[PDB]
Formats: sequence, structure tokens, C-alpha cells
Amino acid sequence: PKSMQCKVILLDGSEYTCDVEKRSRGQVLFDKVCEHLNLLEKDYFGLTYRDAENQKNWLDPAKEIKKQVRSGAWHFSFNVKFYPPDPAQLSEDITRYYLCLQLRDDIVSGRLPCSFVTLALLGSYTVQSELGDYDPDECGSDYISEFRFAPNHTKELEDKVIELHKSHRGMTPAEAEMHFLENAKKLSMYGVDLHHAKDSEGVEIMLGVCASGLLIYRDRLRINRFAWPKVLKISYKRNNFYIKIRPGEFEQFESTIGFKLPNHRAAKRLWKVCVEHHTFFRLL
Ligand SMILES: Cc1c(Cl)cccc1NC(=O)[C@@H]1CCCO1
Repeated sequence: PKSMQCKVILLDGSEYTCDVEKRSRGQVLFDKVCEHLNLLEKDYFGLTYRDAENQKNWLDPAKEIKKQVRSGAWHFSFNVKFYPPDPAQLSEDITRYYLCLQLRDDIVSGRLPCSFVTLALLGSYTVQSELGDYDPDECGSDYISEFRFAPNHTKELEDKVIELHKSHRGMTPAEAEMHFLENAKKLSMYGVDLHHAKDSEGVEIMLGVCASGLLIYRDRLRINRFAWPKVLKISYKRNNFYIKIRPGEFEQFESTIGFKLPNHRAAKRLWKVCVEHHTFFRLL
């Protein structure tokens, strides 16, 4: 049995190294990572890898790792794949814990835009979770938390995190993680996987995939949303991604909206994440 060294960036930024037989399917590595993390609610999570075009791909647990990573390194990230619309219903605190680590990265990276006040509030909950109750001994007027809270840090933001931290006295890590998630779940880009595309006129858009449906971001005005119940079916062919939308009652025929993706692999990738979200959130 020939075994391959696997490296996995965990959500705390640490690197986990393990081995799998070279012929292993993605599920084998995923199960090893989840056992290491003491994670039982595995369905929300997955491993990503970077293809030869440097695009993020989900490692398919059903297929050989080698037939996915192909010419690239056996280097992976552990990530939230399906963001729960209601994290309060997750059965385990440890699940909510990893969801918080993913969301913190979503915020710092800028993938999850956030108001000044909401950056401070989320930050205050993270601090309550990681440090416990406010202590003025590790917070002079000039205090600068080691915690990354935002894509751009200001002293005003650092001061607001501290002021809000003061109000959370007695709050346990589990409680602060729950408060974190009840706020984060309401942000407009929460759980939205964005894909660059052009519409049929060739205009640059973004297609969002999430629990509630598809979003077409033309700009900020007339965002255009298709709830899963409105979507009749989905397909790719070559560079193209097609969405069939139900007719209104007594409208006779479904409509087709077509998009141009950068390449065929981008079209398939989008198709696949749409199918996966549709199955997951039709059921959940
Ligand atoms: C996968 C899917 C999503 Cl994502 C959303 C709505 C419908 C479907 N189904 C299909 O596209 C086809 C046609 C019937 C069976 O599969």
C-alpha cells in the first residue's frame, strides 16, 4: 500500500499532516480530518484544493483524490461547505465553534461584507469566547487586540470591540459563539458562494449560490433572486450555465436565462455547487 502525505489548513490557521493510500477517495481524508477535530456534524463541511488554474474546488468525497488533485500537491483546506440558515439548530457546540472560525475568515478576507458596528459586535463576541470577561489589565487606552476582526482595522474599531466586550461579562464561549452566529446569519452575503459570469448581453455579473436559492448581482440595484422552488432545472454545456425558471400560474412556458463563464471547468464547478446546495437545502 503506497501512502501519500496530505497537508490540511485547519480553520485556526494550523497545518494538519496525515497519510492516505494513494488510491483513497476524498471521504477517507475528510473522515481523518473530522476525527482530529472531534467533529460529528460533518455534513456542513468539506475539503477544498487549488487546481492548476489556482481555482478553489471542493474535494468530492466519492472520487479518488488523485483524479481531482491530478498534477497538483496534496494540499487542502478544511471549510464550511453548507452554511446553516439557523445555526441554533446545529446539535453540537463544537460544530458552531468551527462555523465561527470559518465566518471570522470570511469577514477578515472581505468575502463577507459587514458594517462597522457589526464588525465590532462580532469581534466583541470572539474576544468574549477566546479571553472570557473584559479585563482592563490587558486593555490600556492604546489597546490593539491580536484578533483579526475585519479586512481593514482602525483604532475606532478596536475601541468599539472593547466597549461591546465590557457588556458580555459572565458569557461563556458557547453563548458568545451562539450570539456571534445569530448576528452573522443575518448578513446579506452569509453563506453566499460567488461565481464571476457574463449574462446573455455579455455584461459582467456575479452568480451567488446559497441555502435559499440563486442570486444574480447585476450591481446593488435589482439584485434578482430565484428561490429553489422557482428553479425548474440547471445545466452546463461548454462555457455556458443555463437556469430554467418556472412560469407564473397560467404563464404557459418556463423561461431560460443563460450565462457565459470564463471556461468549461468554471461552468461545471458552478453547476456542481448549485446541485449540491439544491439537494442539501431542499432536504434540510
Ligand atoms: C439539480 C437541480 C437544481 Cl440544482 C435545481 C432545480 C432542479 C434541479 N434538477 C435538474 O437540474 C435536473 C432536471 C430534473 C432532474 O435533474
